[PDB]
Amino acid sequence: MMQEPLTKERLISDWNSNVSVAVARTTAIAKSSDASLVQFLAADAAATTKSTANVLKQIEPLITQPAEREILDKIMQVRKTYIASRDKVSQLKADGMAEEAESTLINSYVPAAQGYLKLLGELLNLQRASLDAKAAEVEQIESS
Amino acid sequence: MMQEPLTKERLISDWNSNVSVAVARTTAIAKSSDASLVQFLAADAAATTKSTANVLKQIEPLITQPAEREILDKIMQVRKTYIASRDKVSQLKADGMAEEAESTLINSYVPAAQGYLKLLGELLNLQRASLDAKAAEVEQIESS
Amino acid sequence: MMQEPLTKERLISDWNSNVSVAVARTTAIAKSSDASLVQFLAADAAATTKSTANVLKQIEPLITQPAEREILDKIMQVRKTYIASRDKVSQLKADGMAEEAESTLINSYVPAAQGYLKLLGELLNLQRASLDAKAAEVEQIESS
Repeated sequence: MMQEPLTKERLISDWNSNVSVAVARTTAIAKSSDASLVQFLAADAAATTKSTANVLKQIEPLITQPAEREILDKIMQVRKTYIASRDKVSQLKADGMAEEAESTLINSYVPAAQGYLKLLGELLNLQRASLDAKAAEVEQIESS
Repeated sequence: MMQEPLTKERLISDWNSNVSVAVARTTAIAKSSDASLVQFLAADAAATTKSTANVLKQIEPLITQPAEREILDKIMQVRKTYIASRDKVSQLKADGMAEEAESTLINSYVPAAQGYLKLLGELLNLQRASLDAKAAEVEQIESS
Repeated sequence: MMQEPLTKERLISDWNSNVSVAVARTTAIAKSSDASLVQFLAADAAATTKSTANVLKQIEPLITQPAEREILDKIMQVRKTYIASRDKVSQLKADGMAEEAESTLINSYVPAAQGYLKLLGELLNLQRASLDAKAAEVEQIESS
């Protein structure tokens, strides 16, 4: 049928929403004074990264047109920065350096995540225009 | 094969279980004294609502018989009440009014969630009877 | 195609990662001094157990060769021990006996979970060797 544009929109939408939960999770890792919860949240981030990477493996072959591939390569670049700083706040907090963890959260993590979110937004909007275009086509074929 | 009654039972069962986690999550949002965790939990509820709404989009077209459609429309009505009060405790807590957040949790949220859970239970039990009926049929066809 | 060895590796990998998040979750249940969060975490474990059991239902029929079935029966045995002690720390903590909850965490839970993780590791590595073997075969057929 026409389930690939649908799947792309669904996956990218979930990706956009998960990043926004992760931003608050990272904030709790930096600011929370409950050590065993910080450990649990860091473990959960360690698993979410795997589920995300699997997702990226899934959508990679589905994004072929120029603008979407430009945005996706841009997200792949910024995501390394994002992970690097997120893991730095996590490692800093686990090592008893909370003031520097919070500092890295404000000076590096939030800007990198903000760029990440902007690129996910642009990707989502582009994919919506693409989805409506594909729909108008599939209807122009099922009709005639 | 006969995977639609199976999928309906699986999805409704997960829905019933997720609501029960959400009830404890909302309780933590009202009662916890860890602000950054409250922020993380509220963000997580914001994403779970999306995943749930997608689910409802999925099962909607699968529920066609009378009793199940009556129960499902009843759940759709009570779910607005549920979300409204859950978001109210969340907004009250984020705005520094914790006593009123806890009060809304006891006076509005728990009753609305209780109704929600009862309707999910009735839906699940009905779907189990339906699943065994469909199974007896599919076996009556694969046999003969 | 050849998506069953792929699915087995994906599911077992996720299983291995989820157990590692659960170990930190159980630790937070024993050590955290935030009662409403402990309640939320226990509810979340109650749902994760269901999602896991569904998974085991899924892979059961997919594991047929001798070594993998030996490892899987071993995991099924150790998982009862694991759940029993995890639920014991959870029930002990909910009942106001935190010192004994932490004690059960060190003396029973961590050893049982460690055995669990070792068996998941052996299963994963075996499934990777199996996946590459199946790949070499499928290529030996698509070629010729």
